[PDB]
Amino acid sequence: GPPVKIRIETGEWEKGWNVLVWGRGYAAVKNRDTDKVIWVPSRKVKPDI
Amino acid sequence: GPPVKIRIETGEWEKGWNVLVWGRGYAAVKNRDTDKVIWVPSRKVKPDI
Amino acid sequence: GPPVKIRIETGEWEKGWNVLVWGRGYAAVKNRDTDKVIWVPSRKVKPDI
Amino acid sequence: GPPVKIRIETGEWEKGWNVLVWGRGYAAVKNRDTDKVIWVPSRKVKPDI
Amino acid sequence: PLQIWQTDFTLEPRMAPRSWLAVTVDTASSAIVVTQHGRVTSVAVQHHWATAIAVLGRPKAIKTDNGSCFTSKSTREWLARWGIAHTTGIPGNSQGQAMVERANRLLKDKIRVLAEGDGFMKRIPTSKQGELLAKAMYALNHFERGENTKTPIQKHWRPTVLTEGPPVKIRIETGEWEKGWNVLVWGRGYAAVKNRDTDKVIWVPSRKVKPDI
Amino acid sequence: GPLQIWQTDFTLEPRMAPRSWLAVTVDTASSAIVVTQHGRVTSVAVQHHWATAIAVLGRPKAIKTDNGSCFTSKSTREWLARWGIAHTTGIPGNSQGQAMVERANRLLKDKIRVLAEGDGFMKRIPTSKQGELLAKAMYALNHFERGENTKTPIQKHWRPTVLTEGPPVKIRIETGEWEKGWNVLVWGRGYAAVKNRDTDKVIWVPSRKVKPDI
Amino acid sequence: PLREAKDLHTALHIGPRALSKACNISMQQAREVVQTCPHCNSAPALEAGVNPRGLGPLQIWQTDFTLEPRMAPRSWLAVTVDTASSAIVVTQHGRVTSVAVQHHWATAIAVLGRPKAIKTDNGSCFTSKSTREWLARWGIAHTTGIPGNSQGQAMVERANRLLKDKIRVLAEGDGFMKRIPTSKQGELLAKAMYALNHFERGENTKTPIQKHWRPTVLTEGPPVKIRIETGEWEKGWNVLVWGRGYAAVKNRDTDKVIWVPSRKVKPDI
Amino acid sequence: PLREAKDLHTALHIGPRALSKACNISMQQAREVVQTCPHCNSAPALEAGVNPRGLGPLQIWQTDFTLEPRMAPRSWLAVTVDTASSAIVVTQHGRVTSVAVQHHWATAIAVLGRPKAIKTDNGSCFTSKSTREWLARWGIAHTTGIPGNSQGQAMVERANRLLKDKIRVLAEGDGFMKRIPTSKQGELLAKAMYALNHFERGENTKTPIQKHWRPTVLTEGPPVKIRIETGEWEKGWNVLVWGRGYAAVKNRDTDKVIWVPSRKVKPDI
DNA sequence: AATGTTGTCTTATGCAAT
DNA sequence: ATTGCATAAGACAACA
DNA sequence: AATGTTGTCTTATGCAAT
DNA sequence: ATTGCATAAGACAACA
Ligand SMILES: CCN1C[C@H](C)n2c(c(O)c3c(=O)n(Cc4ccc(F)c(Cl)c4)nc(C(=O)NC)c32)C1=O
Ligand SMILES: CCN1C[C@H](C)n2c(c(O)c3c(=O)n(Cc4ccc(F)c(Cl)c4)nc(C(=O)NC)c32)C1=O
Ligand SMILES: [Zn+2]
Ligand SMILES: [Zn+2]
Repeated sequence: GPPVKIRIETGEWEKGWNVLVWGRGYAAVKNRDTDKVIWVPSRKVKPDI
Repeated sequence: GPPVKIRIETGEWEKGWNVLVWGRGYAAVKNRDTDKVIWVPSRKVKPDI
Repeated sequence: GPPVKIRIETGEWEKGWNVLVWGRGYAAVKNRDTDKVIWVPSRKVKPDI
Repeated sequence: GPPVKIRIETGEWEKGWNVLVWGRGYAAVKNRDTDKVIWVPSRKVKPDI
Repeated sequence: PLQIWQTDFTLEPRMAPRSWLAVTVDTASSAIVVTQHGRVTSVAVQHHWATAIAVLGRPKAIKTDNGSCFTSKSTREWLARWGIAHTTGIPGNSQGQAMVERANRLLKDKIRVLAEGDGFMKRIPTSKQGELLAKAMYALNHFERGENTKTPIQKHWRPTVLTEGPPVKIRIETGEWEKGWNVLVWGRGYAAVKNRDTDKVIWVPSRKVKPDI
Repeated sequence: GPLQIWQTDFTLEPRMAPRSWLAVTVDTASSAIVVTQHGRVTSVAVQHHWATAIAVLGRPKAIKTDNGSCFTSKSTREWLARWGIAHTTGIPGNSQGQAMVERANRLLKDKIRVLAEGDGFMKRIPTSKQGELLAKAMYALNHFERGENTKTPIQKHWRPTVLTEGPPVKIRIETGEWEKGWNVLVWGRGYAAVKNRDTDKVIWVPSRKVKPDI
Repeated sequence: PLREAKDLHTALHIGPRALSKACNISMQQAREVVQTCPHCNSAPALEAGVNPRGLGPLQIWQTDFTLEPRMAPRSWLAVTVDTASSAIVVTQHGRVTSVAVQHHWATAIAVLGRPKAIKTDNGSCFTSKSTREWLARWGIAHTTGIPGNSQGQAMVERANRLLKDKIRVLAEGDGFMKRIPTSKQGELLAKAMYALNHFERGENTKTPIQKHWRPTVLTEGPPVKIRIETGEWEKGWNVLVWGRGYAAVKNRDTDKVIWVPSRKVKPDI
Repeated sequence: PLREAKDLHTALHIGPRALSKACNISMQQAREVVQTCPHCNSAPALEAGVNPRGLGPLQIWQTDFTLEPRMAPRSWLAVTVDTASSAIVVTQHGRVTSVAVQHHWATAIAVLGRPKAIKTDNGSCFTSKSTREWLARWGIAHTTGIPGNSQGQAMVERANRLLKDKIRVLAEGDGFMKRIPTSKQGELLAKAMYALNHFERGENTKTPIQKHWRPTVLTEGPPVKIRIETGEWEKGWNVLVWGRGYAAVKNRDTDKVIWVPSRKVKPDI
């Protein structure tokens, strides 16, 4: 998975998640360290580098 | 991922990259050999054949 | 505020109105004798002399 | 002054207010009952009725 | 349709405490509406047709009996406000109430059927009354009764499925606006339009389109 | 011309414990004085000083100094080369590489005390007021006048004027000919106001109808 | 001379205009020296895939809950909207109990019919065992949006805001500033019902009710040009529906129907 | 037939389009029946006068504090901007105490000169007695925005965001992911200062530093068309400065300098 | 798991009349 | 042509 | 008491070459 | 005329 930054309720852009599947307007991302999948809308994620 | 030609600072359009990843102002492709995902801006890619 | 005349449903541009606070959607006029403040649309009004 | 409706930190829009001084981009507003003046940005007030 | 309606208040013990049941039925479609009532009141009278109007529309006339809450000034003023024609009748007349007979029979039949179907015999749980009422409503309105070739809904609404836009005249190169065309999609400044005969779709500027008749 | 040669040295100030080492950077063409202070005479602190001096004044063309341990050390050398500034050394005290450094040093040493007696500090100002004192001294030395001319170093350094006209632009005339002798005033959207350089007459003109002159 | 330009960007991270003006450099070299720095371009591409919708009536439904202060002590309301026809069904309850949703849907069925799928948020009683079992008994689908954004149900949320506006308008036009008497609750609700469903809204020439009972669907859309995901417009599809907001398109060979924003589609020729 | 339209709006609050379509009426009567209801239009006029700015250099200044984690253990920074020329000066401190505020200003004063006004938010130490008396001793004004909106000082906050972006770019472009060693703090700050002040930002052709030291001001502006509050565009004033965001216009007889939204002015003739 | 929406409002445009 | 109008196009908000 | 700002990015457009 | 380009116009975000 490629490296993206996702928002959280605080409003920052934390780094450390690979996206697994790409919906039309959704995505599921896996953390490097806590290696877990969470579903986030497409309009809430941006990559790094 | 369909094959795509990517761009380097050298001056050439090199092959061997399948876009897993498309965004509005970039793409992230991954090479068949190195199997490494890198975020490349959309300007630096074009279809492979 | 300067005196103005307001538009009435009857067809009278009655006098005795001076805008106090005027917005871009409507105004806040007050009478000279009763001295009561009402909000009337900006196309309900017309200045005096 | 004419009655206006002001937003607060919650985002609501409460009644019981009147404008004393109308600045170019500011306004001092005045409670209907408590009768206390505070200032407020002109973009945080909308009129009444 | 939406011409004449009937109504009546009927008892039933199984939905205590709100055992009072209100009915209203149309003529041309025989559509039903039912509302619970703790007690028959002229205010609860108001509550019924308001719900009935929303589901069906505004009829042209209503006929009923001389009920106590059917004849107070509140109902008369309300119906005058909505501009609907009241016409009272004998509490039990047939020349007036005529479809409410079948309405009450079918409604009681369906209510008994469902109340015994879901494992109840004498008292529906207070939280489960509206369930049974809505289920009976849907069953009696969206399903044909007896020989009926159409359910009440088809007669009442004529639920066809058209597939063509309204007739629209298009600006021809001579400047006139030839009718017989129907718009298909309203895009950005461009609306795809077809000819009713050639069946050809053409993109045309939004300034060059206006409806027919 | 301004901003051609700089000068630098250190100065121990016992009145300013414990950060008793002070660095001074002086322009030659304008005599603008920039100072920053560090406790220990190391590299990193003094390149911090040079970076601050560059930020406040700009990028010079050459820096002359002594043959101190750090002044010619590697770190400084490649730092300056990357910055692209010509280093220069000399006799540690020569009247050429340190022609104005000592004059600036004595001026500063007079000013720091003068202010210390101004606020009644004799032996050592507490660590709180050191930066404020340095800033006040810098303002007094730079923007004011201690010579007998009509140009402060700031007036010497930046060429401070108050312009009235925008850049000249060659306007296109309705016949399609470019035409210089016009200077824009206001870059409003769609329409830009341009004034005839001779008649002082302004006119509103479409954006694409004007192009910069020369 | 771009060697000093590269050094300047590496040690200073300067914008392309100032780089061009500070080293006698033109458009190109300024660009391809400014994009070399990874730190200068991180964010500016955030995808926006924005497309919930159904096609025909009684296919996709949405539902949420509303806290209406004037409706005390029965404040909670359940609102259901048909995505294809924008018709609205609401009911008044006191608890968020699953039984309330049971009743609200049952009445919604009685007025509009049986839909196919219902989309809703993961409410405390929406995914309850009894609710799911009863829904399966009725035999209709259920699909929860992403757990936490009350934004995938944007249709029912906007309908909620509109209903709140309309009901407040009616209430305070009837002379009730703070709350409505228990007597008038049903009359207000039904009047709002009739005002909303049976009268067209905004500018569309179609009433929501006769939109529902007399829907129009195109069996073969007109040719259009499509911003296919590759980034450039492509020729050879047909748009099924093109709403004010967003649109649906159909392939000419695969016959796939997808929901895409209206910006992605422009008319052919 | 407007009597039934009036009844329909009064008891139903219907939009003008539906009222026109449902009672065989047209534009006008539908309008002046829909605006009779006070409930059909409440909010839709929210005034927006958005105009802080100074005219010449060293006239108006702004200031705010910033919490920068990379600058630990001295994370707090004090940022000052000259509104006329958009020059920036930032100084590092460990506490938000008044003494730190004292230190920051004179350092900025020694670089830009002596201003006349310093707008700032009502910080716990900006309004401190020692700060006030020391400022009066220096002898320049002090104005505070409305107590609570960190938005009337929008220029210093925007420059704050820009400075934080630049310092982040410099820090993580050198190999310091989470924060900065104490040995790098000062040169990072100095490089950040040099980058913004002595180089162009965006598309303007005038460097901020030479804007400050070599400013241009028009002694007489060109004729413009002015949305005087009277409702429409009045003819007969001249604009002094017209920024991309917002502008200032001058009277021809009253000689009044006013900060006015840029949408309220357009060129004359 | 599974994606913003659109009524209301303001501004702009063009034609038809004057 | 100048004014007004009829229309279209664009913009804002808020909903646990 | 005392008011949003603007760098960055994106799309649209006219010219210049082809 | 077609394509491409150089520029201009407009949109977005975030600062305790
Ligand atoms: C009393 C000491 N104090 C502050 C209060 C705590 N505060 C202080 C700030 O610096 C900020 C600040 O920067 N922003 C960021 C911001 C938000 C919206 C905008 F439009 C813009 Cl221009 C800036 N917000 C707040 C705030 O309180 N609520 C949003 C704030 C501060 O120094
Ligand atoms: C877990 C049970 N649950 C909800 C969580 C608590 N929730 C529920 C809601 O109905 C809402 C809701 O309506 N809105 C309003 C809203 C805000 C922004 C938008 F874009 C749109 Cl469309 C709607 N927000 C929230 C919310 O969570 N945070 C703002 C919300 C709910 O039912
Ligand atoms: Zn960079
Ligand atoms: Zn109304």
